[PDB]
Amino acid sequence: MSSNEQERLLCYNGEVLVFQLSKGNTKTPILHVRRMVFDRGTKVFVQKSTGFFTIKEENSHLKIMCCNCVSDFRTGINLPYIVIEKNKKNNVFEYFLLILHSTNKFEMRLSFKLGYEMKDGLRVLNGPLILWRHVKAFFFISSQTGKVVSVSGNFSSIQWAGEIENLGMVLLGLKECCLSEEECTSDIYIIPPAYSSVVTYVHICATEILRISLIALTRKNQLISFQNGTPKNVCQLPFGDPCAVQLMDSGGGNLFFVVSFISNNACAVWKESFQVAAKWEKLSLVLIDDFIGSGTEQVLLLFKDSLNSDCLTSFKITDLGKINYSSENRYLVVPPLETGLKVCFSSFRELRQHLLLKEKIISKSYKALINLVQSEQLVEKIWYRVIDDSLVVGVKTTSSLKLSLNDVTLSLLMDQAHDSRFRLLKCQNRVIKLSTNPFKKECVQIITAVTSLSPLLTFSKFC
Amino acid sequence: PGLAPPHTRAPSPLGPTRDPVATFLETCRELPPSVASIKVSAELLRAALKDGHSGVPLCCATLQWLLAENAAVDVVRARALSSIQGVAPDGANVHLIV
Amino acid sequence: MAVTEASLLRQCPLLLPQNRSKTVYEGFISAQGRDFHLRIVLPEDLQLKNARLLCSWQLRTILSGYHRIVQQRMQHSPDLMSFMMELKMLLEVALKNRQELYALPPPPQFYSSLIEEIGTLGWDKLVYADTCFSTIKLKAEDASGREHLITLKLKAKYPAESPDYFVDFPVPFCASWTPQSSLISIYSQFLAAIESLKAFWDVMDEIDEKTWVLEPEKPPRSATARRIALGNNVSINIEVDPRHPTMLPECFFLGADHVVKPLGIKLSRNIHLWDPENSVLQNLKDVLEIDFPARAILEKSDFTMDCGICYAYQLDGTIPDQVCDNSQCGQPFHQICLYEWLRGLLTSRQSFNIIFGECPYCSKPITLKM
Amino acid sequence: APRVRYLAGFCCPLGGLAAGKPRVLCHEAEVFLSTGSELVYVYDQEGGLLTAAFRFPDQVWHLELLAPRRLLYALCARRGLYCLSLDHPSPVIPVDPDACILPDAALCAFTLLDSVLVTLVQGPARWKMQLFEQPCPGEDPRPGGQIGEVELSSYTPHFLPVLCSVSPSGSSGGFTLEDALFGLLFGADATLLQSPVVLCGLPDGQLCCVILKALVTSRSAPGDPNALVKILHHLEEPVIFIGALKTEPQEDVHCDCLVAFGHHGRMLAIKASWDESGKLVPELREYCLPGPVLCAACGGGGRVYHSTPSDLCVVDLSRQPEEGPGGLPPMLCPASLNICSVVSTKLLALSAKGRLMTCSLDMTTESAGQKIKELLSGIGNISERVSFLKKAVDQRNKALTSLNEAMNVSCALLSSGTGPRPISCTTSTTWSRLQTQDVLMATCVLENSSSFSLDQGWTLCIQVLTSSCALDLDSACSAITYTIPVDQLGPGARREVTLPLGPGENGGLDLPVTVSCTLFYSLREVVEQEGVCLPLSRHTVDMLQCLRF
Ligand SMILES: [Zn+2]
Ligand SMILES: [Zn+2]
Repeated sequence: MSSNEQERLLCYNGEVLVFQLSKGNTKTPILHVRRMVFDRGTKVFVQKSTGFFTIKEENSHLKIMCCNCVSDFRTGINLPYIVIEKNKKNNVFEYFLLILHSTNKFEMRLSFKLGYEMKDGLRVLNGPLILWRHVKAFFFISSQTGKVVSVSGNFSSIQWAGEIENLGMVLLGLKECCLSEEECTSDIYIIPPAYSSVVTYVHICATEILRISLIALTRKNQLISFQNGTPKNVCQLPFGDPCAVQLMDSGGGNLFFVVSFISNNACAVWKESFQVAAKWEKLSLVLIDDFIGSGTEQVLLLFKDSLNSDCLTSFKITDLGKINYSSENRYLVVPPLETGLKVCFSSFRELRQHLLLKEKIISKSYKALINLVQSEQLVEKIWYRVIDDSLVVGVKTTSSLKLSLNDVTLSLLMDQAHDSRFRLLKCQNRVIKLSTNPFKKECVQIITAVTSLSPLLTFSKFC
Repeated sequence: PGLAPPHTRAPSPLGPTRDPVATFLETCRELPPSVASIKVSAELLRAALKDGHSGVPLCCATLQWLLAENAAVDVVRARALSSIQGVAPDGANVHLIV
Repeated sequence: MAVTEASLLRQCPLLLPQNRSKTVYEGFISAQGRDFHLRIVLPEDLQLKNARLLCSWQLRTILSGYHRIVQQRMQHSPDLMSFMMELKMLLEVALKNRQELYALPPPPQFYSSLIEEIGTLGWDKLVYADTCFSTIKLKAEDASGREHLITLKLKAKYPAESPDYFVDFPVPFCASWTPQSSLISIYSQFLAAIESLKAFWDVMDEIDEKTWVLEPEKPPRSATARRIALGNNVSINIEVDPRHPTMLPECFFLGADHVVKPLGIKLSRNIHLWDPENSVLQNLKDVLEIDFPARAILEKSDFTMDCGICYAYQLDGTIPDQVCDNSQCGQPFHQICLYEWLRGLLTSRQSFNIIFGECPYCSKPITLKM
Repeated sequence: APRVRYLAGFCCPLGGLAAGKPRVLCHEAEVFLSTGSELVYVYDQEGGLLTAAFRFPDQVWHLELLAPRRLLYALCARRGLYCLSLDHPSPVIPVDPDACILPDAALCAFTLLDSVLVTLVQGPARWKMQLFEQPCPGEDPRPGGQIGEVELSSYTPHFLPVLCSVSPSGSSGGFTLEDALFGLLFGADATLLQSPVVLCGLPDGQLCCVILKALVTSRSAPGDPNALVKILHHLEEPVIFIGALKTEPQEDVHCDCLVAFGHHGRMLAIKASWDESGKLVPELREYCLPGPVLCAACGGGGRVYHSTPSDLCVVDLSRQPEEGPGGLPPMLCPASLNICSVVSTKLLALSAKGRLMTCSLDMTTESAGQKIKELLSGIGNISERVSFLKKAVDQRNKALTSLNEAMNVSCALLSSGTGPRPISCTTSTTWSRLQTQDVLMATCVLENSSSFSLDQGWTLCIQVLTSSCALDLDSACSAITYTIPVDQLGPGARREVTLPLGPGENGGLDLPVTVSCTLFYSLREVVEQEGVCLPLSRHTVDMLQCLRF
């Protein structure tokens, strides 16, 4: 929430911060930090420490704006940020970025001082870096510089933001376009512009060279993978108006996308199998961190403030496996049950190894198949052209291959994954010899196939 | 094909489950047997079939007359069959009785 | 099929000939719904007399204590097909033998339903469960207030098949098991057997109280025999018919030929005066025309000072002389019996005229000097 | 109570940090830390608040410490080796180039023995070991004169290489072995001289040791690598972590065992046997752990605390000598690369996300029911997933079965058993009529005689080849190919396909015409360039099939 007596939550370092603004009376409202942690004995959150920051000017409309961890560029340490608005009723809004230390003490970095209020896609970024928009006007204020700046480019959306390898700071707003945040403007191997109409939130996960492997989620309640913009492994999401994804780990490989919806409801989906593993409702909030101290991520679910005028009553902490906590002797079954739990887990973690082993054998045996039936590249390469209702595929040869001694052809072979039926496929073959700059000397022999198209475009597509 | 002279393994055609345009449409964007019968006078059928080809009077001769213009009538003339299961052009099956 | 072209596909679906000359096969062999890694290199010909067969560590730990079997099967067996048959069956056998380690129950039925049914009973009833959940053993009470126990061994599918019910009391317990029946069904059958056999128990409880039961010591519930001591250095053993307990037993007396005669004669004469409306005590007292001693010796009840192999005193002059160097056994033997016995065992070794080897009853070091 | 705590985390990149590089060291309650970046951090272990924060230039690759002296060495990458007195009168500190010593600049890697310093420096093809004096008195912290140099002649170049200090018994930030072993590995020289020995793991995965006593040279006296440096065991992959363990524990431990790690996880451990020839012989194991191994420490009693990108896992070598396998348990922590192990086990690490954490390993009336509830919800949570994995296993199996049938037919096909049993293709010459003109048609009949069902993934490719002799002038149509799915064919079973070959344009049929039939297997459909085509028959149509009376 965002008000003078209203709070916001966050996760820091396997614990939970509560920033609450509180009218103190003498003076103006104070920011109070609680830094909480999970007891596991008493199965509650116990206040470990507090903190205060006294604000000076006797103007109403103080407001928490967003909150997360960030990493200061000076030290390189993950730190809570927080953003305060100050509004005087002057049509002037200050926009403090204040940072908190190990010591539960505060530290100004930006005053920043606009006349007009900030709204939409506020997203704080590494070198504690505020970035916003109004009417298709993107602005940012680095902590380094200390100046308002404008983004030169003209975009609709700023869907993702963050630092990458070699580049330093970047935005994806239009799925071609691929900025910096100093020298404004590879946009080569991103997702298709087909999706660009439906994508509302991206989340990268990894970057190689440029090749990004990356997720979506759409207005259609879809969820989707991409590896070099090859849309693999879609789902369907139960709920409507998806906001965002985080990632969660659960141990070995057990990686879930903890999707939140504007409808105050949320999923987990289980990577390995793009499948809704669980769905919950009303979820005032969600956080991904180790609140136990096991050594693997969990999720915290918060339920509504109808229950109490108090925050972390009505929680539900969970791995989504072995761990689950919430708010006539019987015992002799316990050691058996724990022992089942751990032996079900042994079965999981074995099979996963089992499954990899099967994959491996299959591959091994094809390659065996290929040396079974059987070095020099006898072909240059493949290329293909669309004429009218004619498919023309071709190939450049090499000097090795002697068309004097060798009758050759070329077929086309359709994927039955697409073609549920037997349509027959006919292809006409031409041999084309051209002399290259005749006025030894290079001849170019090219071989090329021809067929119809409309029969193949039955599934909007074919391979 | 089931009745046919050769009794050889001919593959089932199964006329396409969808139109190309229809499959195209669905991709871009994401029960009893029907019966008819008639009755007709045996006197009518006798008088119309006399010029009497041969054979058992009615039902068989009726079917022979009905399919005199289909190629697969001489084989039914031989085996004197008053009920058969043909297919169609569109791959639907039809049993027709007399 | 006949030929090992298609029969081998059918009977080993997951063994893939890697090489064209079908010499290297690799992948999976099935056994008890579980697939095992195996790479079986032949020579350039199809002779298992000499072959390589390598295993995963999973497989070798499971075929511990048959290594020789498999090595011999390789050299003796004609074909691969038959060899795989023998291997498959052998794995089958090895896992059902080591059934302790290998369970994957289907939990959503099992561990949930078991808890529901145990809730349906009420939480005094269970006494024990193994951690593998395999064993349970329960209690039920008589109207008398006697505790009676039952072992059940549960399978992968409890509700599908019968749970094996293993129980004390002396006549066979029989259980109408349906898949629709549950723990409370077999529990009801068990309370039915309790209420039925009460008379037999009442009789044996009366005996253990009033008399010097000698041979079974804190007797179990399966016991139909009671070696009663009466006077001194003479005993009577009595075995009872369970369904008509009150009726006469096969009775007889052990001890001195001069002491035993009069009682036997008197039994002969006074047996028509047995009546099944009184108790066994109230009938024995009027038939044998005596009262019994109520533990004439309770502490030194008996120590069978007899061989503990042939269970007799006086074997061809020899007496129970050789004992155990143990407080908990103390069991005498004969030289002859204990030599004859230890001469068999793998553990015992023979010094000059000395044999060290394990006491039969307690398996502790015992020494015999001939 | 909580077996793990949070200290701090950091600026991470995406995913998190790479390996080889970042380093953490624990002194007493003093703690040392790089993130493989331009920053070196020191944390008071009581309250995980910072003491001291050192900006270098250029990505710190390594830290070591000499505790007596109260000194922390760092290697900056393109610069040389700095030195820092730990007292050292925002909490950020930039270094002064005051502190730089041997700006050798191409030095990658470096250790420390007592008051000796060893570096292993980059050049052209030959990397070289250099070896300096390090002044024992409390002075201006100097190099002195370089005693020694070699060139690691066998080495001809993301991954650093690595150096280990290994002392023999009696004689330090390193690893004291026992005499049995030391004598076994290094020889009588190193034994007699009680010489400490320096073990180099390099990116090739050659794993080399040099005796320090035999490494003194001069400009008259040039260190001969062939003979002076030596080569234990070639892990075929790069090296990550060398170490040494107390097996059989029954601060200066007389360690018994030697541990290497490859990157992909061919772990390599060594011990003495003294067996079977009445002779000391070396005990070699290459295990294969998981994965990529990303970093590795050693703890109390033969326990190697490692990481994969999956999880933080362990092997025990405390138990013929050593063991058959390392089958290895997590403690269910993520990929921490940069792991360290103190012994008192209480270990320290850098979570691949960005984090410093400190892993310190080791009835009720209707709160027992909440236990039962929780446990069953858990087994419920998991059974789900076990079921998925089951069905997946199903799919893989069905693939192998189909695969198997394919390979069996293929082998049958490639054999010359003197009848084409498994599958046949007969082709045959028809006249028909169209419109006006009599046409020449080829009925091509595929028959399955054998048991084997040619299922999905399979396809006939037909090719209709003209007259031969490629001419002066190249025609319009060299050939036609038709390609067809064969779906679920079955045994006894049969396709018939009709082709025209006959005069389409210009009343032109040239003979002989051959029609060739072939089969492909498709790997992908059922699930560097990859499939197989297989030849069936190849029928020549000649005039005598095309004459009509
Ligand atoms: Zn005896
Ligand atoms: Zn004994």
